[PDB]
Amino acid sequence: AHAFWSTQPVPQTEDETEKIVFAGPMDEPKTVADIPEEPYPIASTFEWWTPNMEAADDIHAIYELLRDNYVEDDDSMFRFNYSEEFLQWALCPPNYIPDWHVAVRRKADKKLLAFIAGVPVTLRMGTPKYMKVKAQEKGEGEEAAKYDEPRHICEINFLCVHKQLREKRLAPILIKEATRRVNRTNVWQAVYTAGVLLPTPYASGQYFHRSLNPEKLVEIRFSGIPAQYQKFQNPMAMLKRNYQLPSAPKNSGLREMKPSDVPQVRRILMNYLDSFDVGPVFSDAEISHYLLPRDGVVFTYVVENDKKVTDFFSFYRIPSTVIGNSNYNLLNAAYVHYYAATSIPLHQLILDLLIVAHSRGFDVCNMVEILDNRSFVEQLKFGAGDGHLRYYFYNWAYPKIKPSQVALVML
Ligand SMILES: CCCCCCCCCCCCCC(=O)SCCNC(=O)CCNC(=O)[C@H](O)C(C)(C)COP(=O)(O)OP(=O)(O)OC[C@H]1O[C@@H](n2cnc3c(N)ncnc32)[C@H](O)[C@@H]1OP(=O)(O)O
Ligand SMILES: COc1cc(C)c(S(=O)(=O)Nc2c(C)nn(C)c2C)c(C)c1C
Ligand SMILES: [Cl-]
Repeated sequence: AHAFWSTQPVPQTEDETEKIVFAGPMDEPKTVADIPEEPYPIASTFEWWTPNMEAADDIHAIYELLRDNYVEDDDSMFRFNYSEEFLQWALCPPNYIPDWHVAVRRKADKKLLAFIAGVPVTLRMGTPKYMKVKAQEKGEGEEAAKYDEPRHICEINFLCVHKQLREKRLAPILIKEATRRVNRTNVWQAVYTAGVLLPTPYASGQYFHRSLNPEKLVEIRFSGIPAQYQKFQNPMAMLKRNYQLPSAPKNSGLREMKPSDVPQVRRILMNYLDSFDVGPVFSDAEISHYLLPRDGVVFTYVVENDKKVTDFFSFYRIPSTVIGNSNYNLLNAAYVHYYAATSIPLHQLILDLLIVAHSRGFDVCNMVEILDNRSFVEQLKFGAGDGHLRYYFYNWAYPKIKPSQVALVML
């Protein structure tokens, strides 16, 4: 039972979301005028802060909080170490609302103690296709199509409470205050993801990993050596040999994206994302922001043939701190970002992703089984990991769907 989430406009059980048929809001309809103008009360020792994301030193304070207190694996072996440049890129997309970046500071020292961020996203989130089918069958097509237009909502990420402050009910307060700031801007839904089960996910996808540096991965215990490797003479040379990759990409006419590619990439991406039930809609400016190369952050390649961009792929970097091994500071992980293929098989496109990631020193390539990520798992030698990313809506009834019907990539 959930003293906080039970008070919120989300489905409360698997049993409620396995019943839902149509997309739509949960709450009573409200107005900005209904929403308190004063920030939510907190204890007298703390204060609310809006970081300025163009201030290197505010970014840095958030960076440090996340470095020491953000997402750990279950065995406390790894913790994310999102870089400052990554934080600026993720928190400041085009038309971001600074007010949606919410932090609790200690009044005395101004030590940052908690954070949560919302950025705007235009998301298609109407009734899924299979349910629209049933609706037609039933004469209920208009109810099913009512919320088909892409909606300008809020994407939540980087919720983090300082280690010393955990289990003190501060996360609910951060969430209420973020909710308030967003509703004050006339946005009523949010989308978020988590590694944990909360009430209640509309989708759930398993993690997959592709070793680029297996020796390092085994040393830090990201990876195991399978038993079958023991009935070999030299376990580690076999492993290295098995995951080896070309040093140079195989698709002729692969190069990094440039600003002039923006409209074609937008067009091929939007055509592809259109086939999923849940997915974002991006403008030219959002295609430039989210996909143009920035060093250490996001890496994006196109296939151009005959002055036409026919294929692209992208990945982004999140290094993780290796907590208990002292020979290594970091796991250097590449995360599959958006892509589209029209001219070659997806596995052929994504092999070049692995090749590039490896040649630029990444240790592993990670992804969740959304988009068409399942289609290249076996041929590219990805193995399932033990985590799941669950996808959630705030104030939005949504039927259960498969993760291969989700086209939103979380940072
Ligand atoms: C219209 C706009 C809407 C805007 C808002 C949209 C919703 C946004 C929702 C947030 C989207 C975040 C997306 C991401 O960033 S997911 C990544 C979350 N961050 C981390 O895991 C970093 C490491 N962990 C921590 O910093 C803390 O443990 C956190 C902050 C996670 C919990 O802090 P703490 O451990 O000190 O606990 P508490 O006593 O203060 O609070 C206990 C309550 O918190 C509920 N809890 C636990 N984990 C999560 C979680 N990941 N999402 C939502 N709720 C969570 C829990 O069930 C309990 O509620 P209830 O069971 O009593 O009911
Ligand atoms: C969002 O949730 C997850 C994210 C990742 C990235 C993974 S993971 O790749 O499988 N492992 C991992 C690494 C390399 N760093 N961190 C901080 C974690 C959790 C897992 C298991 C979960 C549950
Ligand atoms: Cl992630």
